[PDB]
Amino acid sequence: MTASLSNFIASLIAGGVVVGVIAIALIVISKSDRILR
Amino acid sequence: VSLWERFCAWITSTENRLYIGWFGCLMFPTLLTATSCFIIAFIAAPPVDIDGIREPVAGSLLYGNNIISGAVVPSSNAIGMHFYPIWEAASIDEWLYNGGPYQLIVLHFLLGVSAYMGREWELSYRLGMRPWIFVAFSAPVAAASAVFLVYPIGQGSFSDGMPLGISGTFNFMLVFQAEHNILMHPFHMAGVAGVFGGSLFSAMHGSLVTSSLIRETTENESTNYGYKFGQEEETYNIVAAHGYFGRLIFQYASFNNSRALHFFLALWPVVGIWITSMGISTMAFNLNGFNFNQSVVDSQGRVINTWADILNRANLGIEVMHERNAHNFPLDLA
Amino acid sequence: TEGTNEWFGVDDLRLLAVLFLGHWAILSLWLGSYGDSNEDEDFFGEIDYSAR
Amino acid sequence: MTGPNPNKQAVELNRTSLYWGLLLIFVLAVLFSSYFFN
Amino acid sequence: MTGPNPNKQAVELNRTSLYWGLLLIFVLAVLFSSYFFN
Amino acid sequence: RGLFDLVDDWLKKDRFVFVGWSGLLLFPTAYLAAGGWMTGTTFVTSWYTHGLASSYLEGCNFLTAAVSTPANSVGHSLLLLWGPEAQGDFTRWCQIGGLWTFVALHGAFGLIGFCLRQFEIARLVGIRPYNAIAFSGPIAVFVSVFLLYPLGQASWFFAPSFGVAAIFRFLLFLQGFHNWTLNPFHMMGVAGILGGALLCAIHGATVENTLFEDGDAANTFRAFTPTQSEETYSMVTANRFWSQIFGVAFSNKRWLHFFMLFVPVTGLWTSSIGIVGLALNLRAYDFVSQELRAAEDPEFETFYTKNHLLDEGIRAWMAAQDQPHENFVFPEEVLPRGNAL
Amino acid sequence: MEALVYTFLLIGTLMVIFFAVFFRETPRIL
Amino acid sequence: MEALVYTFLLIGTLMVIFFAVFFRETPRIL
Amino acid sequence: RPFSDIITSVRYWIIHSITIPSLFVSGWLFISTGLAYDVFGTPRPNEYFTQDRQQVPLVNDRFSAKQELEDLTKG
Amino acid sequence: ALRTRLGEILRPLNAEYGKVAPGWGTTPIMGIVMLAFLIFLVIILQIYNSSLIIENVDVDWANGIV
Amino acid sequence: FRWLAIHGLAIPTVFFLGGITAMQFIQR
Amino acid sequence: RIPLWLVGLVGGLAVITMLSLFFYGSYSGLGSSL
Amino acid sequence: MLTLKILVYTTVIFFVSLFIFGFLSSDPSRNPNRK
Amino acid sequence: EVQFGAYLAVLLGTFLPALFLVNLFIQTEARKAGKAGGQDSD
Amino acid sequence: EVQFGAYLAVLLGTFLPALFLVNLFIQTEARKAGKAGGQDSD
Ligand code: CLA
Ligand code: CLA
Ligand SMILES: CC(C)=CCC/C(C)=C/CC/C(C)=C/CC/C(C)=C/CC/C(C)=C/CC/C(C)=C/CC/C(C)=C/CC/C(C)=C/CC/C(C)=C/CC1=CC(=O)C(C)=C(C)C1=O
Ligand SMILES: CC(C)=CCC/C(C)=C\CC/C(C)=C/CC/C(C)=C/CC/C(C)=C/CC/C(C)=C/CC/C(C)=C/CC/C(C)=C/CC/C(C)=C/CC1=CC(=O)C(C)=C(C)C1=O
Ligand SMILES: CCCCCCCCCCCCCCCC(=O)OC[C@H](COP(=O)(O)OC[C@@H](O)CO)OC(=O)CCCCCCCCCCCCCCC
Ligand SMILES: CC1=C(/C=C/C(C)=C/C=C/C(C)=C/C=C/C=C(C)/C=C/C=C(C)/C=C/C2=C(C)CCCC2(C)C)C(C)(C)CCC1
Ligand code: OEX
Ligand SMILES: [Fe+2]
Repeated sequence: MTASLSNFIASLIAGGVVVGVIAIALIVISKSDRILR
Repeated sequence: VSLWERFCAWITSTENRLYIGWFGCLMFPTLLTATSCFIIAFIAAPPVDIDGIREPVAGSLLYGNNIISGAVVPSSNAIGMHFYPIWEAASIDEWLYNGGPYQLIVLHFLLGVSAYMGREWELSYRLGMRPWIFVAFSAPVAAASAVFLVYPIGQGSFSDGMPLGISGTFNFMLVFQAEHNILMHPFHMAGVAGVFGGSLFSAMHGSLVTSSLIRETTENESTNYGYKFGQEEETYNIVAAHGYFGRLIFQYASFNNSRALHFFLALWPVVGIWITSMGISTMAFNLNGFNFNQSVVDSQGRVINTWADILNRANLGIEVMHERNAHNFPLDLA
Repeated sequence: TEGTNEWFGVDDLRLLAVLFLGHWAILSLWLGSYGDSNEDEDFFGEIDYSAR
Repeated sequence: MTGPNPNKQAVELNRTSLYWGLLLIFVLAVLFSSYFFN
Repeated sequence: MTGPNPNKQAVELNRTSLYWGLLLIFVLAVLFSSYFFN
Repeated sequence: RGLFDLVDDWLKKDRFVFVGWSGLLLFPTAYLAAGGWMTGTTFVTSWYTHGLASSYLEGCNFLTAAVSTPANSVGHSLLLLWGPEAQGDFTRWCQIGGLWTFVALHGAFGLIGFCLRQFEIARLVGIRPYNAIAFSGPIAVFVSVFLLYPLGQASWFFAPSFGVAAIFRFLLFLQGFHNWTLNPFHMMGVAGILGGALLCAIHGATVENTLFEDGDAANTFRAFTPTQSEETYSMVTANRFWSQIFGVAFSNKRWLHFFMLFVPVTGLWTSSIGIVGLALNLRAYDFVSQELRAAEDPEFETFYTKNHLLDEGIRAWMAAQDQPHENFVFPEEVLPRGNAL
Repeated sequence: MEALVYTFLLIGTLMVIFFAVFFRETPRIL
Repeated sequence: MEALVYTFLLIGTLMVIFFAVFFRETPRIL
Repeated sequence: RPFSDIITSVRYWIIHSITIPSLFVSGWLFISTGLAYDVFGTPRPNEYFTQDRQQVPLVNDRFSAKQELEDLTKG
Repeated sequence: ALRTRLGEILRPLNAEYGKVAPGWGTTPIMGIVMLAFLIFLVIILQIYNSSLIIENVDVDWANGIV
Repeated sequence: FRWLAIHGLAIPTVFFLGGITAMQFIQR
Repeated sequence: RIPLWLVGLVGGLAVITMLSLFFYGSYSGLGSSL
Repeated sequence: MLTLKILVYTTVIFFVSLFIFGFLSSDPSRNPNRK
Repeated sequence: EVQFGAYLAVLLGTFLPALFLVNLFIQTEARKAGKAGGQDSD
Repeated sequence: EVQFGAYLAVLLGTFLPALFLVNLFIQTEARKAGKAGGQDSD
């Protein structure tokens, strides 16, 4: 609700999408590059 | 049959406990005299006029010192570069006052270390070894002769030589910083890279052998007892440690050759200390390191400070305080 | 007298008789085996294994 | 009491590792004495 | 060297004689301390 | 089978650079510590924090450039880009010295992520993990100098800046103000660094000089195939050499190569203990028996009391320009000069 | 009185160097 | 400072009395 | 594909004969157009000192440090 | 193998050894707690560092009641 | 594909060297 | 196909044009103390 | 002091002469290859 | 005022001879465990 | 003036750990003489 508290939760959301776009890209490519049995 | 041949057969015998050799004919008398005078001069030796201003600096244990502060003091500024043996001193009391035993220890040290180096050659000849361990030992011989011999020569006095002690070493390093700026000199830079690199590749090679040891013991006894001495089987999977470091950085940065690997461990430090010991040598003749003081200016022309200007103000503090009574004139030419 | 320009530091005459009797006392030992040998015997090696 | 422990082992120290551990203590005694006496 | 000495023996000290010799030293340490500190 | 197994099989696949699980912590954080240093030494100045020039835009070469520590007014703030100091602005973040904590924090999670890399590769190859334990040595020097040393001090300002000459003043700042060379923890650290460089120069030069004849060529590097079971150098000869030169020698290759691990690493652990004791200003500054005697006897001089007068020159002369935040205005007449210098 | 301890540490260190060189456990093949 | 040594000698003496009674080498026939 | 087989191929040098000068000149123009002084806030040689401020500028506040650098960079 | 009276009471606490829940189990419940406890440590550090300012929370030596 | 592995390190490096050659010709 | 030693030649003298350019601007421009 | 000095030049050129006449004593032939 | 060399007299008069008598007991039990041949001889 | 508790620090810092390392060597040689069964095992 302050300047410092509102900016921190926005960084927490921004810290979620940085983990997110790495994770979402990693699941999709792990489907295509599976190893033959 | 002759007396000389029965003496050459003994002095070059590898069947002795310690190989003596022909270099030991002048290694052992030199280093035992450098030793037996060092133990006496470190324990019981009166104070020494080092600055030549008749202000005697205590350096031994009986005159109130410890392991850290006690030191064999270098010879006087009054003597300087002159050879000062015992018989050219008219009493031992006049010898010990003016920095006597610093020249007796150092000159019998540099002869005994340059003979210990040739002795490492000689036994490699008589044992069938390829010869060049003594070339690797040239790197501390270069550095010992740089601070005890070459730096007193170019500065013109043994009083600028290195004090044989522990606190005397740091008196030597700091005064050498203010007067020569060794840290900016690229040969101290090339040997910090020699011993940081040397301690890297030591602990990097010693870990990859110890990582890939083969099972020869149980979990109760020691790891080291899986090596029987003189065995002919290889004691670690070298393909395993190659595949590890071949994935830890990348594939092409790994030595599969163990001979070229064990050569690079000998190259990197020794070349780093050859280059460094010729940093003290070229700074013995006042060819100092870099000097970037007042190098960055604005368009107005005012000096903008850098990190070298902060480093300069540390050098100016040691320069105006070293040998605080010995100077009389505005420039430390010595 | 330190900075005198005297040969091998030989200040007095007595120190010469020390030097000559040091090199010669071992030279005479050395000639007891390697002296009185044939000075005319060669080899086409890099290194000679002639005798004691 | 109860029975004898099957986890009894023996302790070893060869002559090599004696001289390491002696020299380790004396060199640490040389180094740290000057500071302790102050 | 020469051969192995046939006069090698072994030294023994049972658990009984340990406690005698420990108590001997501590009681002599209790007794003579007060005089040494003076 | 599952979703976790497909991701586990993809990361551990043989490829050019091994990624693994630990590459998700290493490769983002190490790329930004390195790139934060190359940017900060090229573009970002130190004109507002220290009052220096530490960039390539400002004429500094490779030696006098640095990523510099922030101001003393910042204190120990983490200086987040979104934080109360920078407030989202990139340009004001760089001028306060925000890249330095950016380098140090993402660098500290690179050394975490690189040591986890050495546990992961050793488990897949199937070896003992002594590389990851020897690398804990350099972790204890980064943490206890770049992190634990400014935390005990007044702010991040008293930390080493990430530049070549900026380390060099930190070497000089630590002698005058702390007497770091007198500390027995540096003395046990120099014994490991110069002792570790000693061991690889000997083991380098003894293996290479007891090699066997495995070929007719004069080059001995050619005569080694990697998968051979015969040892390539005579251990019995090398023992017989050093037993007569030096008097005592290794008779155990397993003990030798372990001893090449113990000596360099312990010098980084013992020297790391002392620098934690200088965050608290618990320095080995003086021998009081030397100091009480030199006060009562104005003739007693050692080399040790000579080093204190060299430290008054470091404490007085550089501290005016060292700490511009404190505004030391020294007169000319308080600065300790010697005679005629 | 103080320097007596320093001397005993130094010559005591040189004792265990003497015993390590001459009374070393001599390594043997087989 | 002086009485600390006397106390350590006394309770140290009572330790070896404790170990001698309870951890004694129990004598056995045959 | 092996690395040394890539850089000796012609098709490699077809692509990277355009991309390297188009990226090196963009690193030139990033400096010569005066853009790098404004992104990173580095002083030009004209503007270390100003007409008013003749001393060394320092930040002297924890929380208004952004506002104080708005002061010291206008003149 | 010596039955004691206190050993008989505690015996059902040690009688299980190595029974597991088959599968992934309560592992995704744990990670949501660990993600939460990571955010908790970040917040109370930034309060302490004065890099996260909360209204009517001042990190300074306060008058505890005497 | 390894085009993302090299060019994350080489595309910056040529860009900064485009700036370091420009700073040699900048004067006061 | 290009011979590999031609590649190391052209890139190798390209580095010398980069390095000696950096030692040039130690004596001119900024940081030269002129 | 001129009595000590005599004693040193004895001891120096005793061992220096053992060094000089050591390598003149067919010293390359003292190897484990042959003789 | 006490004599400061008495701390060295007592605490080495305790420890040095008492640590001696411990050693003769430990090697006594090691020889008995050495001959016995089971689980501890090695 | 030196600290009189430093004599107790050094001389017990020498003797107590160094007499410890002697004991581990004496019982090592006793176990080796214990198993060997000749003239010294007892
Ligand atoms: C995985 C790699 C990694 C790691 C470990 C870090 C670590 C760090 N970075 Mg960094 N960074 C990274 C990658 C990484 N970074 C990348 C790729 C970039 C480029 C964009 C940056 C750019 C960057 C900047 C610009 C800054 C940092 C900063 C920091 C530090 C503080 C950040 C903080 O407080 O976290 C807060 C965030 C978290 C604790 C994340 C927690 C996530 C929780 C568990 C889940 C959140 C879920 C959420 C509530 C719901 C989301 C919903 C949505 C997904 C739909 C910290 C050391 C700051 C710094 O060091 O200042 C000096 C800073 O200014 N980083
Ligand atoms: C004979 C001289 C000598 C020697 C051998 C040493 C030895 C040592 N000193 Mg010392 N010192 C000396 C003289 C000496 N000193 C003198 C005269 C002074 C002046 C008073 C000092 C002042 C001094 C200080 C002030 C400090 C030391 C420290 C140290 C230790 C070095 C720390 C280290 O290994 O860093 C090696 C570096 C690391 C381990 C950091 C980690 C390295 C990372 C992993 C590298 C990652 C790079 C990565 C690949 C990315 C690179 C690419 C990128 C660039 C693009 C070591 C014990 C330091 C210390 O004690 O620290 C504990 C320390 O702080 N010394
Ligand atoms: C798509 C989006 C979002 C856009 C953004 C773009 C983007 C994705 C960018 C990200 C890309 C990114 C930055 C990734 C790159 C990854 C990367 C490389 C990051 C790390 C950063 C970095 C600074 C790395 C460089 C540092 C590095 C690792 C250097 C390696 C050093 C090196 C080559 C050392 C070799 C030394 C050496 C010769 C050692 C051998 C000698 C030695 C004694 C070893 C011991 C030994 C060796 C053996 O061999 C064997 C046998 C045995 C017995 C043995 O004892
Ligand atoms: C008597 C007088 C008057 C003395 C006064 C002296 C005085 C002024 C003070 C000195 C006091 C003093 C000694 C202070 C030291 C204090 C100090 C620095 C303490 C260090 C203490 C310590 C705990 C340090 C921690 C770091 C540490 C563990 C370092 C150890 C360094 C060290 C011992 C390294 C060993 C070096 C060593 C000699 C190795 C070479 C081994 C060698 C013979 C190789 C043999 C060999 C090699 C092969 O490769 C192969 C293949 C074979 C087969 C083989 O055999
Ligand atoms: C005139 C020249 C004649 C030679 C001079 C003799 C001086 C030689 C010094 C003896 C080293 C004794 C240390 C025992 C050490 C000991 O006995 O180790 C014995 C050890 C033999 O190990 P092994 O392979 O037998 O061990 C296999 C397993 O049993 C491991 O336990 O040899 C080494 O590893 C020593 C190599 C490092 C040598 C360390 C030397 C450090 C230098 C000395 C530091 C003290 C100086 C303090 C002065 C104040
Ligand atoms: C900061 C930051 C960032 C960024 C990051 C990155 C992306 C970076 C990168 C960067 C990089 C990564 C950089 C690089 C650089 C490089 C360089 C610039 C190099 C140079 C080089 C040189 C100069 C060298 C030299 C040489 C040669 C060439 C050869 C011979 C040898 C020698 C060594 C001499 C971001 C966005 C996150 C945001 C936040 C902050
Ligand atoms: O004598 Mn020893 O230090 Ca070589 O600089 Mn000049 O001289 Mn003295 O002053 Mn500074
Ligand atoms: Fe090796």
